[PDB]
Amino acid sequence: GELGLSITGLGVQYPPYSLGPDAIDILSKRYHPESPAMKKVLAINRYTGIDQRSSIGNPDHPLVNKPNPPTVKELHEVFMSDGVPLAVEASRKAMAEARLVPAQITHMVSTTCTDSANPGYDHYVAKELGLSDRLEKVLLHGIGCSGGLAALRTAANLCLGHTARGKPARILVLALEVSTTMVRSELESIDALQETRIGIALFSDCASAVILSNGIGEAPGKPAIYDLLGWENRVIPDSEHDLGFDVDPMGWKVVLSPRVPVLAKASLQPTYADLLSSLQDQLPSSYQKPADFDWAMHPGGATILSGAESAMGLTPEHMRASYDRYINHGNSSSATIFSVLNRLREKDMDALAPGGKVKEYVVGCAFGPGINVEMCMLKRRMN
Amino acid sequence: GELGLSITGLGVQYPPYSLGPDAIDILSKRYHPESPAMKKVLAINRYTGIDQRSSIGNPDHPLVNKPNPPTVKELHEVFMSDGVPLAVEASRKAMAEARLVPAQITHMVSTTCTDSANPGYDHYVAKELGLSDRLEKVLLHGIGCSGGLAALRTAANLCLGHTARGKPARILVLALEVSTTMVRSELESIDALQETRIGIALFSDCASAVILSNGIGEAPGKPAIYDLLGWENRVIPDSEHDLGFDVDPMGWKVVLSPRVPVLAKASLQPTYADLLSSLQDQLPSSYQKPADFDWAMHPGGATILSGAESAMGLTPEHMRASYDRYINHGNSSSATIFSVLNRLREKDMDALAPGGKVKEYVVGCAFGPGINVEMCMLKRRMN
Repeated sequence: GELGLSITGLGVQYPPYSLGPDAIDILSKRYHPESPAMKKVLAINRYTGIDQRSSIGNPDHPLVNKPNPPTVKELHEVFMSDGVPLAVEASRKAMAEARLVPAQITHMVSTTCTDSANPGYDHYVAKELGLSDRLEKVLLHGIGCSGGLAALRTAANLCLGHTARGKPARILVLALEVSTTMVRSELESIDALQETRIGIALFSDCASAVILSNGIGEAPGKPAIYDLLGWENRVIPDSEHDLGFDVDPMGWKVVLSPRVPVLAKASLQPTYADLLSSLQDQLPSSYQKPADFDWAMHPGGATILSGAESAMGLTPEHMRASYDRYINHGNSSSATIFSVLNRLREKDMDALAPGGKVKEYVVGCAFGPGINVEMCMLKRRMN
Repeated sequence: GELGLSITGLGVQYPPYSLGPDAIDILSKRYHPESPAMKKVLAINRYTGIDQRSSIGNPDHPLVNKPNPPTVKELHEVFMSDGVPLAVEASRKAMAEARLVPAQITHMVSTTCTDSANPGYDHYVAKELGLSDRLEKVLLHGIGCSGGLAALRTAANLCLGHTARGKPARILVLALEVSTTMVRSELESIDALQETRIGIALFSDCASAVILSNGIGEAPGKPAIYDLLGWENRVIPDSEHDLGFDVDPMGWKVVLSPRVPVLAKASLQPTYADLLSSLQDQLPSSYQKPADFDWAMHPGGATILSGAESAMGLTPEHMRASYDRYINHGNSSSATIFSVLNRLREKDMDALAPGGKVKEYVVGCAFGPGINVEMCMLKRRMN
């Protein structure tokens, strides 16, 4: 009946010398001769609908300007020196809005696809935040772009695990991604292979975090931003070779087929229907069809956004925070998700879907490698 | 009070060449001329007390006979090619014992430190097994050796999340590690850097699985192997640099300080006390002191087992299953533990710590990077 799940805090931290413009990889393309496959990447780059890409540094950064592309190990160092502190910060903010002190946190569910370490990057955030030594941690791998909502769903079950025993649960949900440092890697592949490869044109850096509470022993008033009502997750069969992030001495090589937008669009109607199938009577009749909702969509391609607005019959305004993030920060893989949710609850209320009706019910949506599809139903609290 | 969590199946799958003799890495010096630090590792190799060591190949395998060490990309290939069939077989055997049909598996939790992938390797495993499309997967990263027990603990929480919601839960808990393929990477470090580095003398290849059940939708007949009663987990402070696996162009580099065994030893007593105190009211008088239980220790180092014997006041036989796996297979990272538990309930129960006395209660225990400590309490259903 009542799950008692709520996001009680959200925080985002994009790196500062962000906004690597458009002249960006046009400029770093100074490590390769002119070639017609390269030219095409530069061309497509101009109509991704992205204006600025948030990044841990500028096209001048040392790591990006070695005679060679940085090795996977050189990536790990900058992931730590520049990536982690975004993660620490995003968490402080989230914990501040949730009015929680380090000691109250029970689990941590983190994700990333742009690092590999033992101990994982999560250990280090926890360390600096001073979380308990008795904390329960989960670092998700293998999922890339769908990572935010996966971590959220896993946080949910986990919270509920503690609800079973009667224990308060405050799960820090962490996403950190640093992809822009892999520009040189992607530039070599475009040069050597002569395939176009649109990966460099889309990905960016960010960290974001939410606190998920199971409501047991919650601070008086029990004040949350979103309640978490339900979630649906699924894997599209025989679609491994369409989308992926293969390990490499230079980090990870992007895999993307012509089929991805179609499979991504086609998934929405059945997945949506299953989200609502398991939620009837719980929501009012004014929230039945996709347009009755606000849509926290993970962007990661203009084509994916417009794909949705056609398939589900939405306006761009329904995904107003999705566009806002995409245009001004790029596709920050698993970390864009919460970055959208936090943005949605601000001043976006104006550019909003209909005449001017802010929707009480919000559907989170996302996909990534494997082609996993993730979707969740949220209830925004009207102040 | 009654968690109703139970291990209803188990399965282990070692590679074909498994038995890798001690001569292996000695003769694998068709690649380096003798050096001081190298002589010292080949010596330590013969002090580990490991008889045989499990490997997906023999010393002549093509991957480890190239002019250079294989790249991390090349490791992945053979991880897919030779590691996955192991995880599939392991999982198949666990489900068979559990008398479970693919469509019944509601969650999957997997671990590995010897691969990175998108989609991650647990996707290919689910496909091969014909698992559901609405399967919720967790691929754990960053935790090396304590992976087995961490995945158990995580599955435990997941099981209860479903319990809180009145749903059945049947979770495939899986550990796959292929470490012998990194022999050339480590061998090069030993030579190039002239430092000891013992990893190459310890690690091995294995896949192990377990089915954790939440009991809902199960008949009260419910035959099981172990009931899961409780769990403690902790991070030892300021010990990140003692255990680890660093990402490298040629895979992952071992970090293994001489401090490691010492810190392990010193965590045993306190963590056991925390475990027992949450469960003492639930246990009989005859299971109260470390020596009263059987001990599913994760080996990797003989010092851990000898350290545990005196730290807690045990005899080697108290952990007879640990020795059997260490001696005959080496240290298979996160895959060893479930193998220790599988072997434990066989006719290993004839080297019982005291007389004809198999113990009804077994404490599982495992150390890993970050210096993570995992301990759990099992109830062996005595037929």
